[PDB]
Amino acid sequence: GELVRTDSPNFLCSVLPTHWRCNKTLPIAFKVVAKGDVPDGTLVTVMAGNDENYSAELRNATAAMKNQVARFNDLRFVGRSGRGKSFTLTITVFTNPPQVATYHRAIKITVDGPREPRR
Amino acid sequence: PRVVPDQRSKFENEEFFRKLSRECEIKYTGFRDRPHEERQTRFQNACRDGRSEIAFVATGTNLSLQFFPATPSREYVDLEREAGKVYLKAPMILNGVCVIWKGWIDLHRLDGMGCLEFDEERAQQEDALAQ
Amino acid sequence: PVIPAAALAGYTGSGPIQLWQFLLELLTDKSCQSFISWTGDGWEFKLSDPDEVARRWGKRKNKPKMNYEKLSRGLRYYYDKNIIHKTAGKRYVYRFVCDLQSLLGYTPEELHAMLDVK
DNA sequence: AGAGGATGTGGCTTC
DNA sequence: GAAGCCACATCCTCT
Repeated sequence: GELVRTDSPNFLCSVLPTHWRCNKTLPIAFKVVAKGDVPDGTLVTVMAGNDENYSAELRNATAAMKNQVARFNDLRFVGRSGRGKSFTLTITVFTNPPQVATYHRAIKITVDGPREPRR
Repeated sequence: PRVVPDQRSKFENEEFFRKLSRECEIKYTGFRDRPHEERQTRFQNACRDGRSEIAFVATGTNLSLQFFPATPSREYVDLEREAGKVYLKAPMILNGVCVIWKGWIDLHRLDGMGCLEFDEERAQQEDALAQ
Repeated sequence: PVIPAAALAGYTGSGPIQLWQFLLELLTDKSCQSFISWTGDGWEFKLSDPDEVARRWGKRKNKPKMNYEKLSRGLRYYYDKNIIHKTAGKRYVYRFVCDLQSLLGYTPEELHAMLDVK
């Protein structure tokens, strides 16, 4: 369903808009997909930050794996990434031990989100 | 594919791991919207449970940590190696590379230093099912 | 115009006046006591004629379609910013919860007297 | 009456 | 001037 590679060889995730409004529901639900086998019920978590914001505030950043798919119901980014800057996503699959997959320049979050020029 | 072939190479070459090897600044990302008091108690108690949330401030890379072999532990969560300080340690598979996180946090400031030192053991043995 | 309310609250002409500063300005004007007034308890006030306040707010902001329904949504946004809170159970009654005494330079008792609020 | 979610709009500042 | 941040203004759903 249009997935993308993460920085880990074992996980892919759905496509995220390049620019979005803080606290606004995403255009397409976020999903983390495991390549290799991962036990149903396994918790998946999402975090975000960068040089301007070490830890962005997030909403509903927790999901559970089911048939290789962790589907986040209404993930939202509340913290902002800064003018021209994107967030680095850290996906964590709590297996034993925990597996982490990052995703650089994942998304830019501002107060307005994308807006047409003004005049 | 839980890991990548160039496991030892990726950790010594790739810039992502490079910057996270030196003792750089780290910090507890939990409940930033709460009074400093409540954050302190939450961070220590959760530390006793063997888990926390730290990020390398400089780079903004966040990590969810679990201090366990692979409640609490011994050399995974140190609360006496220095009064007021807390040494932590937790393994994981970061971007297909077994590594171990080592660092400390000022039980009052809620920040400190940390880094990622390669994990020869887990990496090597991770080739068991990998082959 | 007992005191420069808007000015003492931060308004310096820079951009639009904010809704709470505007209410504060009406509350320090004897003319306006008929549609908005202090209740006599601390910084609590009541919009005895919400439509008129809305109307004036609209006029001041140049939003002819402004009505109480919309002005109050502006007030509800202040609950979390701890600037104004609702007085539960009392129709059209709200209360400044920011530090007006420091901003204005007067206490509630002094301002109620200066405004002759009975 | 009143709470609060969703999202667009104009003033202003910073890059 | 674009692209940030702000404080609403509009519209609504629910109790």
